[PDB]
Amino acid sequence: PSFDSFDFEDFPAALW
Amino acid sequence: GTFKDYVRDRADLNKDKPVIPAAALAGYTGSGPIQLWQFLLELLTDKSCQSFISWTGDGWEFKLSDPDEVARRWGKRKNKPKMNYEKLSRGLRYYYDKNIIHKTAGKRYVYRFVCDLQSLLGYTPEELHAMLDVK
Amino acid sequence: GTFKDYVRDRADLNKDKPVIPAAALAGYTGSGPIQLWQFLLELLTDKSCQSFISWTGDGWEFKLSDPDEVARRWGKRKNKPKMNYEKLSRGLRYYYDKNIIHKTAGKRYVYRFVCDLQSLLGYTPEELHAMLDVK
Repeated sequence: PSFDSFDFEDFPAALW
Repeated sequence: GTFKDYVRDRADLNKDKPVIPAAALAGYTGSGPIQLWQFLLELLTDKSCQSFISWTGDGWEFKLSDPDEVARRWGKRKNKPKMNYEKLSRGLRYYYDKNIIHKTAGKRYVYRFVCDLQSLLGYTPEELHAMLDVK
Repeated sequence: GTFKDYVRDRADLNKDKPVIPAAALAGYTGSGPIQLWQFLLELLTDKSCQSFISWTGDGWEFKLSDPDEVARRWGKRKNKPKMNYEKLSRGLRYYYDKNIIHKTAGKRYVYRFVCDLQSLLGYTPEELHAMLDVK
């Protein structure tokens, strides 16, 4: 199965 | 104290020895930063975390005995000091829509991985259960 | 074509004239990037969007005639080409949790701002409706 990004206004993904 | 001690002190407490490290799994899947579902698998396979999160014994099903502590560690790991269980739950809702994790209706704080983690991880749930001494 | 054409063509279609541009509203509230609730107030006050989203006539209540188109533009505005109504619907749930937008009972794709938009915007619902020729 695939795992697309989980990034949203009400749940923002972190990066740095 | 120093980082050398931080590692040594935590190694004495049997920390930092999960079967499925979130960072390693991210390199396997190529996601770069670790994602929430990988973070959960790390705790679920880290004996030093069985007090607040653990497998139930039924396949890929698990429960958050201390939901706040899981949100606290997730915040520590992603540099989100304002992380709480409300926001973490909000995120799990997106995992529902994607059929990655499902809520076990009838229990509180109990979920299940419904994606084919066996074909992905190469482990069966029972295998990890024995490695972790699940009751 | 060029940018001067892209702006002229859209002008001939009576686009780019929303009473409440999300960007202007964001600067007014100091939120930086536009938020979903601001993006919706832009479509709801843009006559060129009344085909897929519009007011119903009962205060701050509105309906999404084409829920897919609304999720498509929100995708283009945040560079999320995989945006769909299911993800957008979770977004609106956040505003429900925060008592900013509620769902109309027994009706699909019908919501209402339950915050005090009149004190924030300086507009009444009826005032906007008249400006937008709402039926």
